[PDB]
Amino acid sequence: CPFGEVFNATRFASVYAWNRKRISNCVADYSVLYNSASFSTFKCYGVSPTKLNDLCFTNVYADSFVIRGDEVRQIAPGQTGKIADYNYKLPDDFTGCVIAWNSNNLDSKVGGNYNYLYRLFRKSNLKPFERDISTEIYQAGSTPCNGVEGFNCYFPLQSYGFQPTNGVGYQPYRVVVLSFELLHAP
Amino acid sequence: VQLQQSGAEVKKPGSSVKVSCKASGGTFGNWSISWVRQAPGQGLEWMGGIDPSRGEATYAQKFQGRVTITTDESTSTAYMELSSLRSEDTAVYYCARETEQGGMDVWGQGTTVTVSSASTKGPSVFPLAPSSKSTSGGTAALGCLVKDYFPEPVTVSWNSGALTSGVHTFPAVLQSSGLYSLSSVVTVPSSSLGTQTYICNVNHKPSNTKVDKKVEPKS
Amino acid sequence: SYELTQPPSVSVAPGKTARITCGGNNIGRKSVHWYQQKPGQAPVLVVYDDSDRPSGIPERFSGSNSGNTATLTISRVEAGDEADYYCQVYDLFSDYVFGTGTKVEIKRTVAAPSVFIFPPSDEQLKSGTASVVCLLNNFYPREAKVQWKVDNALQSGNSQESVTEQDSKDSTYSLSSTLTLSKADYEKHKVYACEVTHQGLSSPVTKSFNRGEC
Repeated sequence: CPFGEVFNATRFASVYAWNRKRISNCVADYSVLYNSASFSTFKCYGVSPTKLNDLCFTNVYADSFVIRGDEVRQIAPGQTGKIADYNYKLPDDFTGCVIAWNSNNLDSKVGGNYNYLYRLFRKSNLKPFERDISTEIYQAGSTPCNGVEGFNCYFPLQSYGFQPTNGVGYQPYRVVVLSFELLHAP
Repeated sequence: VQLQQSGAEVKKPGSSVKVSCKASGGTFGNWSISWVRQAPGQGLEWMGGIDPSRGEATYAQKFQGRVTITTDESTSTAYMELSSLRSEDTAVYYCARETEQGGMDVWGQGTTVTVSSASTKGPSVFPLAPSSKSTSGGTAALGCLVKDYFPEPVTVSWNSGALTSGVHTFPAVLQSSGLYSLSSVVTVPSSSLGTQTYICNVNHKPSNTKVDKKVEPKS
Repeated sequence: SYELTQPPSVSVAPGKTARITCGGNNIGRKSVHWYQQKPGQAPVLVVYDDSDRPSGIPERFSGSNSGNTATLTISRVEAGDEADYYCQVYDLFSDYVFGTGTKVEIKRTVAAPSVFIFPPSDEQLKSGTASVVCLLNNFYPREAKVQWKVDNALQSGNSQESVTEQDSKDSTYSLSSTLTLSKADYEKHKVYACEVTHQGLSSPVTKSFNRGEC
């Protein structure tokens, strides 16, 4: 219900270190948002989507981050891939909405924008809504690394190459996930 | 900036084909590459693409698992390999440059891939002789039937290019035998039929078959 | 989005304005592209990013995109515009999607075909097969029915048809139908006939020959 500078924010987080905003109870209207041509996608799960809000809910969480265009499809219940496995995981029973839009004009630079990162290697998948910003060296072989990076001992985060002349599938997209909490104590 | 594709290919069911796309802009630069195909009489179908400087390719859902797309850095050349070929992979295959806004910009010239168990065969050329019981308007029709060749491209001219006005050369049909067939016809003044010579020049480059067939009234 | 729907064809008189629509849920959120394609050629981009024209594309091509429909508008249509047109988007879940394609034809007054039937050649019969060809020359519109009869027996399933592109001078079509049969069957029958139905023929025209009687 102050969805203003969630979407407006000049500044968005890497997906591995995704941001979170807590939004409790006030006046929240989905009549313009849902139909805006300014978003490339906006899809709701567990909600009556094109029947919009007659929901009520106790808290709403807004998670925001940047990924590559062809990875937006991983921000959905039951998906797999580096992003859904190692970076941002939605639960199967997810209840909420996924909003994304092309941010090539903000987030890609002529030399490449190496500020946005994602986790490439992880010992196991994340549980739903977990956020892992650890940077232990990834042991890819059977020999321990002891914090060196040589061969089979990899820094776990990789940078996107965001480069403005690439096709739209390789371009950066800003994502906002709205989770509708509810629980049993309103 | 411009895109040169490799030449036509004929493949048997089950085999594989590797098609190349060489950029004339010298180097691939900072732009993405898509591969698109189009079966005879059908629409355009994205198969996949790659960022040549990123080295990881992505593929349409169908095709996933039997298409491989790669790029040759030093030669400025992209490749699309399709395996376990089947008849319905008969198509023209295009490479194209992806645009910044979500489209495709520069297209290669296309590479025809025919998938069939048939063997290379030149056509035989039969006359479609002008009717003797013929026709008012003063107009007669004659032509040539270019029957059962493989594979596809046949060209046909009349009188070595001197006759073009009334000419209709029909698109080929594929017969259930697996061989193609085409006709070419022309309307002419029925006055001219005993004096003017009409010759259809047929070229089937895949079999090195050229035929000049005189078409005249029958006995 | 995911699927893009186009009418199979639009038919427009010369100098009038052709409108080719392209439907897709929320297509207004996507960046629509339009391609022109002529036979044997690669697609040519004619409108990009909903409404922009590449250098060298005529003024007469315009695009729009709003809500659930995108549209290519071709003003003052001329024969050079006869082609297939494809709309296209990038969808985040389906990747690059093309519409099914719209054929633009130039509208014209009704013209009945001239019909010609060709017997098999003596040369071809030697090899064991007989092809009988029926030619429908320079007609409009494209829809036409060709029915083959052999000693009054309707032939069903043993012919193949082929049609030319619309002619760029007179806006007509031409069509050939080839009837295949074995030499043994050919030479068991006498009367070979091609019956043509077309708007602009008040009743069907039949061309026929008798085998051996020329």
